[PDB]
Amino acid sequence: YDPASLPDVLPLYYRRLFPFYQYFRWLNYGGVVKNYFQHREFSFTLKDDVYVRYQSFNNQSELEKEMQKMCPYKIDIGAVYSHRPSLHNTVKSGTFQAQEKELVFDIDMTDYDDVRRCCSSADICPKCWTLMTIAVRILDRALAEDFGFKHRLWVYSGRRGVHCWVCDDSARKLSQAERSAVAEYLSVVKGGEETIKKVQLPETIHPFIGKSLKMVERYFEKYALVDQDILENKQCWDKVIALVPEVARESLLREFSKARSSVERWDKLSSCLEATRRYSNIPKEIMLQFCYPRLDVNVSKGLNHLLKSPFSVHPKTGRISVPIDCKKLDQFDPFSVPTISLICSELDNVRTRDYKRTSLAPYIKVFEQFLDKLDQSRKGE
Amino acid sequence: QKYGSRTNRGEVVTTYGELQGTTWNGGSGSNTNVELFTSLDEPLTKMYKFMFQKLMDIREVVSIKIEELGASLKDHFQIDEFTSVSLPAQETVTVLGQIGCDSNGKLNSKSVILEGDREHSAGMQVPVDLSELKDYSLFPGQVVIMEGTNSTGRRFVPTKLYEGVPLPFHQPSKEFEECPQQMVITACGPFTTSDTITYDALKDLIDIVNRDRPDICILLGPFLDAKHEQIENLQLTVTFEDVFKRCLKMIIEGTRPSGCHLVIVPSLRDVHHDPVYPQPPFSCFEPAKEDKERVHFVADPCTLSVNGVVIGMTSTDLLFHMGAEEISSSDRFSRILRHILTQRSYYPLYPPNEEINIDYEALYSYTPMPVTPDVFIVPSELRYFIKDVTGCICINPGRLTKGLVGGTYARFLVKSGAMRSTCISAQVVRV
DNA sequence: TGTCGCTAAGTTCACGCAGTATCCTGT
Ligand SMILES: Nc1nc2c(ncn2[C@H]2C[C@H](O)[C@@H](COP(=O)(O)OP(=O)(O)OP(=O)(O)O)O2)c(=O)[nH]1
Ligand SMILES: [Zn+2]
Repeated sequence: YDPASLPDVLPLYYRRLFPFYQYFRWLNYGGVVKNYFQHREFSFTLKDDVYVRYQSFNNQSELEKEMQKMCPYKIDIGAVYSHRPSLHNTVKSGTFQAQEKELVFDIDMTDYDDVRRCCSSADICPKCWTLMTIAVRILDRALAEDFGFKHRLWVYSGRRGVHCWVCDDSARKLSQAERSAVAEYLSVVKGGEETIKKVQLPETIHPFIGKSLKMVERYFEKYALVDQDILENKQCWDKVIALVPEVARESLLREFSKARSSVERWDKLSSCLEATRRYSNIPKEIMLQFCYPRLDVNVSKGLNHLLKSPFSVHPKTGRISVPIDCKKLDQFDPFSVPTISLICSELDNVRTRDYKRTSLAPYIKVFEQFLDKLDQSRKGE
Repeated sequence: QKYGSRTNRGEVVTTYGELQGTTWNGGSGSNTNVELFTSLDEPLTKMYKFMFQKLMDIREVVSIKIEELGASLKDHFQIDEFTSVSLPAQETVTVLGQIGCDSNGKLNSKSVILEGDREHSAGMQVPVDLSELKDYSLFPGQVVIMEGTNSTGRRFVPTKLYEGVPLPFHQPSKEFEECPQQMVITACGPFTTSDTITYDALKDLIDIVNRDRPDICILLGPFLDAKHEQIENLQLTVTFEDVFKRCLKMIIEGTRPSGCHLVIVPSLRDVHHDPVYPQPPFSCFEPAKEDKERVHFVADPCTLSVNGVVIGMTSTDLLFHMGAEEISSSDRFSRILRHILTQRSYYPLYPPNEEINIDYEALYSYTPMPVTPDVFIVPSELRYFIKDVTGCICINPGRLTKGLVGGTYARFLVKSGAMRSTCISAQVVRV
């Protein structure tokens, strides 16, 4: 993909591929609340990194128009305000307030850098994507069981991670404090680059942590012991040794000198820890420190946060921010995600059904199913 | 014994006004309307907390009394300016003040002091020299205006003593123009002989009431005298309240045939009642449902309206109290009565006599005379009388019992708008 | 589609400035 080719393709996509009808269905939420779509904030990033916010639109036609006119490189969705953002200058000071917004989570592979060995920075590979695969299951289950949020849209971020939009009416009316509470409840791996032991579970395992460890276990052997090989050599297993009390460290080292496979080393570590009881949760702390999602509480706490819009185009990879089907999560491949260049090649190879002829169709289908569920909830209620 | 065998029963000891027949008859309170005189000030109809007097409050009440009377007199006499009593005065000045005695004894012409009000004199006193005053009549507590000089700054020499100005009489409304003449029988305690507690004189008076059927019967205390020999020495086998209740039941039930409106006035000698002046009305007796409209428990003093006729009454022996202190240059009772009417208070004596407890806030609120009454009932230990003082018929019926011997009562006829002859006739009669 | 001008006191609201009071944050 040639990023110099981005300015050539962006218009066509925004003209014949961007799913505006479903997009308006989403952000309009069945028209129940008046001025809901009209008070939504958008922000655009144009060529040469020119940023504009407090953009609002009257209806789908105005949005389609101004978007096709501007051809933005980035589209971010923001809060629904007390008035129309376009007229925020006209609103008396203090009377312009963000009132409702989806509850959103951003999981970014870059935040896992201190604990992955295959890639670094913005590089991803099939060996590390399983971490995202874990996160979506660990988090989404909580959101479906502990909090009872029923309408959850998971979206690929385009490069390094995934976003989650929780759109239940209750989740859209949550205050800042309630959002911060939700984020802290879901958050376990606490600390920066200056801390080595980032998980310190108490004697009692809270049911949520038990279910997160249960989800982790299913994948741990493949991710950590086979793929990541977190015990390949001394430079790496020194870390895991650094994560357990010194008392057994020596006892482990000799054992790790006689083990040929990291699965064997994990068995040995588990046996040694079991023999050594307050430390019976130490293996769980290691698993969490290598597998549990990291959440930027600043992303989810603030109501006025602008997050990458679904079906955006990644300025560098060119991939489309496509929704991820929860059931088919295990089959999701971030490298097969349609790029803008591929879908423009597909478009120029054959009115409201043009996208069905591209590789974008199944993802718009997943989005349509999610919107159908939202409509059913709006009606039934 | 002595009372029961008396021979002068029914004798008319004093008479005034139109001659009437040997027998008096009334309307039995049929076309009679008795109420308390509706003036600006509310009447005393219930107990007020007492026994707590601040000297500052007494000072304020006395000062405002002097100031108010002086303001009325200044408007009436067109006096230009009042001068401080204490300051020296080489030329003649007009001074407002109140009279008093320089010592604790009884006032005499050489012991007179004039105390000014707070507004014009800062409450200062000055001795008075009555050598240059040709005619005067002064009693302690009397608010006066005098023209005089104070050459030494230490002794005021009056040259003129302004006369008193009585309040105007009442102008009755026409509502009672067609009402007939009303008969009033008034009697004052004690009601029992000195050596008995049976109330024989009261029984005789009740018989007289039922016989003559008066329209109003005004009974003034005491009803259970504190000075009764039996009461003081603690020989009574029943509580004071019980004796008083028996007396009131006798009075009210015995007057049922007459249908006469009873007006009961308490006395400072009532051993069972609150010893404070102005005295609140009696409140320990509840008349039956058939006598509620007939019995009026009023306060001491009282201003009553009877078909437009204003009757002032007080149980206090005003004449005895003021006669002991009044000094004159040369009828004494008429002078004292005129003093009472002109001062416009039912008790203008200050300091009071030793036998009366005065709450000065209540005195200020409930002793002003609203108008000059058509009839003024002033029972006294002094001799009975019926006098005409400045157009007001002052009646002293004596006391129903005088020691061991029977006393006297009074009967008078009142009609609004008669001839000013609101009192057609009056008689002091023996019991 | 034209709907005369300016001047002035007055009500209701939106804000400075200062003063008084109560209520907070964490693990
Ligand atoms: N533009 C305009 N000006 C006015 C209006 N009413 C008054 N004025 C101004 C201009 C007039 O010359 C001036 C004089 O006002 P007056 O009420 O005293 O009336 P005028 O003097 O024209 O005549 P008069 O006092 O009745 O003999 O006020 C108006 O309705 N429109
Ligand atoms: Zn990788």
